[PDB]
This record gives sequence, C-alpha cells and structure tokens, in this order.
Amino acid sequence: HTLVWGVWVNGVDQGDGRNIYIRSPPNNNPVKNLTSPDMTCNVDNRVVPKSVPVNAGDTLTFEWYHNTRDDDIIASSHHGPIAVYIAPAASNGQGNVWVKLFEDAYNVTNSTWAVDRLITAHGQHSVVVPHVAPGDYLFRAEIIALHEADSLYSQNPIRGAQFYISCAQITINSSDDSTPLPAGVPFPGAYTDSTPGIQFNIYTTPATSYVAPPPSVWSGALGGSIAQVGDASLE
Ligand SMILES: OC[C@H]1O[C@@H](O[C@H]2[C@H](O)[C@@H](O)[C@H](O[C@H]3[C@H](O)[C@@H](O)[C@H](O[C@H]4[C@H](O)[C@@H](O)[C@H](O)O[C@@H]4CO)O[C@@H]3CO)O[C@@H]2CO)[C@H](O)[C@@H](O)[C@@H]1O
Ligand SMILES: *[C@@H]1O[C@H](CO)[C@@H](O)[C@H](O)[C@H]1NC(C)=O
Ligand SMILES: [Cl-]
Ligand SMILES: [Cu+2]
Repeated sequence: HTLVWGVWVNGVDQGDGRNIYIRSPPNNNPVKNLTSPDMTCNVDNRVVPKSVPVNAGDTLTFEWYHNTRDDDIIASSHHGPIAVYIAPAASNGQGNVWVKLFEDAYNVTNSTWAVDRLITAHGQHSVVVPHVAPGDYLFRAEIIALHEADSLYSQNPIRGAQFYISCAQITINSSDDSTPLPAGVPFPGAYTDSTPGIQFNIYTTPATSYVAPPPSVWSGALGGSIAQVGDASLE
C-alpha cells in the first residue's frame, strides 16, 4: 500500500502534488484487475490543475509514501519491480501510447528488489527527462508488488499481482527533440494473465530468475535510479 506525495526536479522539492500535479487515487489500495481502466492512472484518472515544468536532461524524482510523507513508504512484503512509462497528455492514457523509460526488478549484487531499495531511498526514485517534443506529458510510475502474484486475480480475486500506479503531469519545456517519442503499449492492455512477471512465486522461485513484464525500455530513454535526492524532513 503506497502512493506518490510529489516530485523533485534536479534535487529541488516541487511541493505537495496530490490532486494538483499528481492524478491521485483516493487511497493507497492496489490496482489488481488487468483489464480495468484503473490500470491507466489508477481509480481516479482526470486532468488535474498543474503540470511540473522540466527540461530534457533534468532529473525527475518521484516520491512515494505510505500514510504520512517520508514514513515507511510501502510495506516490506511488497517485493517487486519498478517501472516508469511516459505518454502524451493528448492521449489521456488511452490508446497505444505508453513508452517505458525505466525498469528495475532485482539487483543481484545487493540482493534487493527495486521495492526494497525504494524503502531505503525514503520513497524516492528517478528518471532523466528524455529529448522528446516539448509539450505536456504523463509519467506513469508503477510498482508491482508480487506478495500474492503466485495466483492470478482473474482466477482468485483475493490474490494476484498488485499494481501501485501513479501518473504525474509533466510539462517538458526546452528540448532539442533528438529522440521523438514512438507509439507505445496500452494500459489496460499490455499486461494479460500469460504475460511474464505477472504470475510468479517469490517464496519458492529465486529472484534472479525473475523476468519483468514487457515491454522493453525504449532506446531513447536516458536511464534512472532508486535513491534519495533530497531530505523531505527539512520542510
Ligand atoms: O508477508 C508474506 C505474506 O504476505 C501476505 O500478504 C499480507 C501482506 O504481507 C501485508 O503487508 C498486507 O498488509 C496490508 C493490509 O492487508 C492492508 O489492510 C493495509 O491497508 C491499510 C493501509 O496500510 C493504510 O495505509 C490505510 O490507511 O488503511 C488501509 C486499510 O486498513 O495495508 C497493509 C500493507 O501496508 O496484508 C496482506 C494480507 O493479505 C500474503 O497473503 C502471503 O501469501 C505472504 O506469505
Ligand atoms: C475487471 O475489469 C473489467 C472492465 O472494467 C470489468 O468489467 C470486470 O467486471 C472486472 N473483473 C472482475 C473480475 O471484477
Ligand atoms: Cl498489500
Ligand atoms: Cu499493500
């Protein structure tokens, strides 16, 4: 159970974004139905008043929270991968529009999933703003918690993969547009019961054998990281 408080840009806290520049759900319950419109931007998708100014090459850091800002973020049981997608606000999430800018499942070195490291990072994980057309965008961050993904939701609706999904509104001002955005996958749609990473047993199977759901990370992506970039406690 977790949600996004707001964002930092190049290490600068942009202030509470909830229902302002983040299209927030009313609470931190997971999305589990794979065919539902809720897979787009969670249970309350609608244009909100504000959109954060950034430029290509900026570092955009999402900040997640559990109950209060900078609390314990998400419960330690929710082991799983983290992804960020982008789409034009044009689309409002609809159609074949979502391009993946980032994916992080399991790190063999430190033997931590992305979620474990997100807790350590005080809920902060980042992506570098790519060189796409200036304009308005949604950045969709998605945490897949797999603590019950040994089952499928379609077959047993009290279990299944859990999706904690949050769309930010981002306006990209300066960009040379060296990497124009391609068409993407739809949500709902790209994840189905048969898609890998959706059904997996983290209790019996080892985390190095985990393979995150597709699609793959767009070549025009400029990476990202899971790590604290500013102290929320100083505000
Ligand atoms: O640990 C392995 C075990 O996990 C089992 O699943 C557990 C989870 O481990 C556990 O974290 C989860 O806890 C949830 C709880 O069910 C929710 O009711 C609670 O929701 C709160 C929310 O936390 C608050 O922020 C909000 O204000 O109110 C809501 C409503 O009360 O959130 C916590 C997580 O933070 O419970 C699961 C039980 O299904 C698996 O079932 C098992 O297979 C694994 O072995
Ligand atoms: C899942 O979502 C679809 C589309 O909204 C819905 O019609 C269906 O009733 C939902 N499935 C379950 C199992 O609740
Ligand atoms: Cl949960
Ligand atoms: Cu939860």
